[PDB]
Amino acid sequence: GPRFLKVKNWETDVVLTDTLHLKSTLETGCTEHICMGSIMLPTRKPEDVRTKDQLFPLAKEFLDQYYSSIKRFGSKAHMDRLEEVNKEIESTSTYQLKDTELIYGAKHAWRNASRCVGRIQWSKLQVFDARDCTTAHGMFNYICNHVKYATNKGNLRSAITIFPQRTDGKHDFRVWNSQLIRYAGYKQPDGSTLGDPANVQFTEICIQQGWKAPRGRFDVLPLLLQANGNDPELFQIPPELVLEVPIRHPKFDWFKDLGLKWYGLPAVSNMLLEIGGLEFSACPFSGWYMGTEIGVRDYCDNSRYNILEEVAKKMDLDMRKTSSLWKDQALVEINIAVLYSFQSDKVTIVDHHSATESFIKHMENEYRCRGGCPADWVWIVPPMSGSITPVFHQEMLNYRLTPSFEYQPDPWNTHVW
Amino acid sequence: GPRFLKVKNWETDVVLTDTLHLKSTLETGCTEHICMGSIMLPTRKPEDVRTKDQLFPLAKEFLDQYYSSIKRFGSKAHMDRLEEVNKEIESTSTYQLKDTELIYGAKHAWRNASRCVGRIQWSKLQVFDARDCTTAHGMFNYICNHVKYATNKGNLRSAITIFPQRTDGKHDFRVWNSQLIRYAGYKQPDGSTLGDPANVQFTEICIQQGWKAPRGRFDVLPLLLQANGNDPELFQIPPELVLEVPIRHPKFDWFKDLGLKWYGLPAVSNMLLEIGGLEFSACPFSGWYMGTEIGVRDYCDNSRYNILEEVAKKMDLDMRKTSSLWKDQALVEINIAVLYSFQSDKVTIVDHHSATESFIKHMENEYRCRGGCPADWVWIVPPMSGSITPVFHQEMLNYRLTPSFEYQPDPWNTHVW
Ligand code: HEM
Ligand code: HEM
Ligand SMILES: C[C@H](O)[C@H](O)[C@H]1CNc2nc(N)[nH]c(=O)c2N1
Ligand SMILES: C[C@H](O)[C@H](O)[C@H]1CNc2nc(N)[nH]c(=O)c2N1
Ligand SMILES: [Zn+2]
Repeated sequence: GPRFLKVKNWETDVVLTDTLHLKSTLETGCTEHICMGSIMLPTRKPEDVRTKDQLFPLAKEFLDQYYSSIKRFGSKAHMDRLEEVNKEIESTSTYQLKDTELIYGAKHAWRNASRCVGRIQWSKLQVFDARDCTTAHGMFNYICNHVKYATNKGNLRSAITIFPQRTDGKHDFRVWNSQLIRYAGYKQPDGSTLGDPANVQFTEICIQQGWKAPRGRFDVLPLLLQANGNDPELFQIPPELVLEVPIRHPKFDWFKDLGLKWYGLPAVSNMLLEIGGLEFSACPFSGWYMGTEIGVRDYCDNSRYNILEEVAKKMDLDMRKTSSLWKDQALVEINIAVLYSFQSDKVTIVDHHSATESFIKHMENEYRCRGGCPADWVWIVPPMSGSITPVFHQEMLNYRLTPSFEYQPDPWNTHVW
Repeated sequence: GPRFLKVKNWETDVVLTDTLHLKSTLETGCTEHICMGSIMLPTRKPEDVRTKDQLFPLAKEFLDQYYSSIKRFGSKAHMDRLEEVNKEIESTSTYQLKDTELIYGAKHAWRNASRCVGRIQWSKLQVFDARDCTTAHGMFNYICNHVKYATNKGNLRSAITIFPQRTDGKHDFRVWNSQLIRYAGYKQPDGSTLGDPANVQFTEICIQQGWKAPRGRFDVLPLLLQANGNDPELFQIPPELVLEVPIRHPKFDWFKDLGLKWYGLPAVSNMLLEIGGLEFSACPFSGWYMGTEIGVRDYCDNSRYNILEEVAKKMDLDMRKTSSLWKDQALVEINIAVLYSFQSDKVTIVDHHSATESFIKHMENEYRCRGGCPADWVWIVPPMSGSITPVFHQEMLNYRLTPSFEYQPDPWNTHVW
């Protein structure tokens, strides 16, 4: 309250002192009188994007941070690089990051992702430099290697692939897909929706672009890639590269008849990675699933597959009134299966209990070595059984540190010719 | 973003415009660069409490609000009351609220409780004026009537009992208990803890004050009441007034052997109610339980009864690794029983599904008639199955409106003689 902020865990009484929040460079969207802590989404006006004049301050901020990290703040190399980048900016209206800085930048962007519970792994990130890429077909190749390297035959590995930074002319690179691997969604005029409802619009775009949709329940969508600002091009991901897992239950043999399956590689590909002021509008990244993402959100959200109803009658659950908590029951079994299935097929996965416990272990390490750890409680607490996971009882300070990942508008909303 | 704030429901796409946040008078604890949205707890320095000079502005703020509510802002009655209260304050260094203002004040304090999911009922509040009370025995009688009126033989009714306001000498009134009805907690030097661990310290205080503890698992604690600032006095609540419910399962007949029971009346009694600047440090209030409060928090929290383990072996659940989600399974059954039991015993209760659905219906009504509804997502989303309740997907603006309920320090931490 007075000087430095404290966070307490109401299950263990542990109190931690936070000093890192003072490093905040971005705004939370909150004010002294309002809290937007549960708000999902808290170009430009002058130029189409950032400006050469405002770039160097942001570059200096990162470099200074960078050289401090390696304990060489104010050294020749540090002072030299600074002048060096100052020159590049004046000359070209931008600058290129060294390989080592790009790696530090990406890892720390992950370390600063307040909404990610899997941050105990932030330092094992494998960075793939795709800054020399120039065409969509080029992007496709870099993405295929990512998936193959990341999937690693079920023994998942964290990785991110960074494409060319945004500029002032050559346009930018974008993976139009929200995730590298996702299923299509079809809406019959019958009101019903075959597949993922969250992907209906994107699917419609793929079909208008020539995609010959198979009209199935679990049809993997084709990559829609944009390079150097040109029209996006369709690419089928090599099915041989897409590791999938059929969902069965370790007790209910009737579960398999639901005909459920999910892909093992979660790869977010619509976010923007910012480092030293440079904007990488194409930086697909991936780690591994936490069971609830699939069992709860993907399968049970009313707006998603919404299979609770279907899974309810199968169990013969009392669906007269919610008081029977049939929904709650159907929910647990679905998540037991998802975890059981992945673990049988030897595909990397983590249950919400081990995941949250690890995040807690991470928070403490960070408070000890870094003086804090920005965390978004609303995103960190699992979408089920929140109360019985260690993070529900953990107070969390949320703030924006840089480098960082950010949201960006969907490209099809402003693409031409 | 630009002018007025918007909130969107990501499950229905519904977007609501919030204008009520501009009515914020208190601070959230958040800044443009930090979010304390998950912080539990975000006297005085000069005087022991508030001051006569700062009281009239706060009184005027409330009265103005009050007369606006009844559509008579700026009328004779309004202007007269204002001058009238201005006089009382100068003369006595405080003022007395009219009955009608106290009622409006208490109902709106509830309407403004951002952390309460049961707010669709805010207008049916029954206010019991206990401002003439002067002694602890007097408090005991007012509390017994509250419980009896509130319990209503299982057909619960919302109510609050307001004791004398804080002053500058005659000291203040406090119900030392966190809740009117709660169970004791005993800590054997064997490390084990019989009863509610959250009540161990309070229990120890009751015993030092003369309470002859029965040393049982579900021993209702004696009321510890403080009046006019005197030492607190012990009172046994009439067992005949304490409605209890034995916990059984509608399917698992072995559940009853766990020997579980809980009380049907949840009554918070350690909060402070502030209206027009007046502070009521003793205002026990009550409504009815939402199943999860008991089934999840009271029974399953590691720091509470923590009966998951015990309930695990009974079910013969696979407790080799959390991946089996045995905890999650034990959790659902426990909550099915709690709800089943209360509904069998005809004691009012609400499941998290109907509760959250009603809160959503309430938010929309408020946005329509009041222009908004402050809500604390972190408290509104249930401690289990969050994702499948409508509120998980509902963005919520949090802000502090007055009148309101506030936290206060525990009295035993500063009581003398
Ligand atoms: C190693 C395994 C990892 C696990 C288990 C993990 C887990 C999670 C979970 C459960 C979420 C919630 C996503 C949602 O609800 O939509 C999340 C969010 C996020 N994770 Fe991690 N993560 C991992 C790897 C990664 C990697 C490789 C990066 C980047 C280097 C990263 C960046 C983020 C970001 C930025 C978000 C926010 C996404 C958004 O706001 O849409 N994560 N993560
Ligand atoms: C009519 C039935 C009601 C229901 C179902 C209901 C439900 C809830 C729930 C589930 C919580 C969470 C408590 C916790 O997790 O500790 C809560 C908090 C709260 N409710 Fe309500 N409530 C009701 C009546 C009342 C009444 C009568 C008042 C006052 C007039 C009120 C004031 C509050 C306040 C101030 C909190 C916050 C308590 C704290 O921060 O410790 N509620 N309520
Ligand atoms: C740390 C965190 O704020 C704390 O555990 C909160 C979370 N949400 C809650 N929500 C409700 N209804 N009740 C609580 O006691 C809590 N505890
Ligand atoms: C409205 C609210 O912010 C939204 O539903 C949030 C809540 N918490 C979440 N948490 C995670 N991990 N992922 C999500 O998509 C969400 N959705
Ligand atoms: Zn906030």
